[PDB]
Amino acid sequence: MLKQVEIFTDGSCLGNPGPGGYGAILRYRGREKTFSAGYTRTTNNRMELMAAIVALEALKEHCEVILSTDSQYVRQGITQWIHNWKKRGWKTADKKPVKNVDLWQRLDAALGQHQIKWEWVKGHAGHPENERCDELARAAAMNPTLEDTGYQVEV
Ligand SMILES: [Mg+2]
Ligand SMILES: [Mg+2]
Repeated sequence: MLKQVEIFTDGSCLGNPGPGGYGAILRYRGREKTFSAGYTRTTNNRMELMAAIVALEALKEHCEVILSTDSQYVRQGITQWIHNWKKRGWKTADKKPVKNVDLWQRLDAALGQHQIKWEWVKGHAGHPENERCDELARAAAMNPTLEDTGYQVEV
C-alpha cells in the first residue's frame, strides 16, 4: 500500500511573457501544505508545469498521487505529447527542440517516482482547491522574487 496524497496545481501569468507564479496544494492525512513562488518574466504554461514539479518533488517516498489541474496545456502534454517525445528523444517530428523541454523533462522525472492518477478539471467553478491554487499563483505573480532562468525569451 503506497501512501495516498492529493495534489492540486495552477499557474498564473500577467503577460505572455510577463511576471508569473505557480500555486500548489498537497493534502495527506490532515497536514495540508501549500507551495508558491513568483518569477519576473515567464509564461502561464511554464508556471503550470512548475506547480506540478514542485509539489511532486516535495514527496519523500513513493506515493499514490491524485493530481488535479484545469491546465489544458499540461493535459495535452501528459496525454498527447510525452509518448512521442520519449521515442523521438525529446525532439519534434521535424527533429527540432521541444518547447519547455527543461520543465517537461523535470516533470517526467518526478512523475516516474509515484503512481499518478490525473484528474482533469473543466474550470475553477465548483473546485475550491483549484481556485485556491489560482489565488496562490496570482499572489506570487504580483510579488515576483525569482528569475525563470529556463525561459528562452521568445521576444
Ligand atoms: Mg491554469
Ligand atoms: Mg491560473
